[PDB]
Amino acid sequence: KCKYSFKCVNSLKEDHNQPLFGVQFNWHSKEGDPLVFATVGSNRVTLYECHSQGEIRLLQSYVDADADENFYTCAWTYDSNTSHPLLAVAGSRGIIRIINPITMQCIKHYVGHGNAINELKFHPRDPNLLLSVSKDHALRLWNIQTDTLVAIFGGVEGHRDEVLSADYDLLGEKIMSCGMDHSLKLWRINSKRMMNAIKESYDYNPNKTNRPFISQKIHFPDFSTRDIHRNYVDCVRWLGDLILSKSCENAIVCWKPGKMEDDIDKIKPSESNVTILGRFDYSQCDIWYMRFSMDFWQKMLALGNQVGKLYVWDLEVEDPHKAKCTTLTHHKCGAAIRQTSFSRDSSILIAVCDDASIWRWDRLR
Ligand SMILES: COc1ccc(CCN2CCC(Nc3nc4ccccc4n3Cc3ccc(F)cc3)CC2)cc1
Repeated sequence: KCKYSFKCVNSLKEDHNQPLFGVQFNWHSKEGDPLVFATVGSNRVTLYECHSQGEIRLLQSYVDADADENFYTCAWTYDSNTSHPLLAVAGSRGIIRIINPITMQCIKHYVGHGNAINELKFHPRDPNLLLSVSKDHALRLWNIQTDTLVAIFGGVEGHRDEVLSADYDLLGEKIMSCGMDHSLKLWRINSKRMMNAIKESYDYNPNKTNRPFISQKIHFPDFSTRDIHRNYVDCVRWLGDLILSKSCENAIVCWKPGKMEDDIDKIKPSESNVTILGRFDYSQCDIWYMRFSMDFWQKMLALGNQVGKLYVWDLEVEDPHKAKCTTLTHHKCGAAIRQTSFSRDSSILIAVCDDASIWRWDRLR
């Protein structure tokens, strides 16, 4: 048996009855402050608090003025200067909105992607750098302090189809992206070119020059493979220097570029080998856009499937690809679980569903 046990303590359904596509705990809150997570779906962004006796306390909602916006994803950050939390959301309109979670009002917004945005990620060491991933086949790195587009990752050897997912490594030196073209691509952002681009993006003063700020066009990833999956890749995360990624073949694959002994930071762009370490098998999760998540210290891996089962794997264990997961089911939870989120201390796991239901699972302590 997996050593991580959870009990379902609460559930609720949102009034709009549309699929909830994203859920994110805020990992930037004080160990003293209450645990807060956001859900997104329809034209709605909703905040909830977790409290004693399994309560899920509704805090506040944001409804977009555009009735036909469809939010797919959200990401937390904080303002460098005020230390106050900020929430980025985006979806089918390709517009990035920054919401003030205290007032739940839109502060500013970025247009630019020519199509839907499927994922948002904030740099783990610079909270002002937001990465967006788009159906126009590109990734974009924004500086939301100076409202500038730093770089566009796409072109000659960028993705050939819609990009679905991306993730920064531990320190934010590199990005792995993936999408409908079956490929996984690595983009290093600690190169001198990207370092200078990031620095220039901070020095940009509009009321001090008339020349617009030109984004760096990054056309060549630092590594690319289509040898991991045989179909689209709808989720990728770094596991240390290893990569976890999934397609619609009912497995998360753990792999790394190069040969097994090869250091990630010496992989050249022309590297043709990958090493598959193993896979996490499951069933009934072969529909498009089902995301997996890990806890802060990457001791646990969670994936929901299309009939409401929630798998949790212990990542600390020997022979982890052959170990049985914990399967969490509730007889009232039958809809597809789109994304899950662990609280900062791994005490809570929240799942959100295609029928607008939210499920709260508490780790037995
Ligand atoms: C917020 O800051 C932090 C700081 C640290 C961390 C932990 C990173 N973690 C990353 C994974 C590490 N395992 C690990 N590397 C390996 C390298 C080669 C071969 C096997 C390896 N295996 C074992 C393994 C392989 C596959 C698998 F599916 C499970 C285990 C162990 C360390 C998280 C957040």
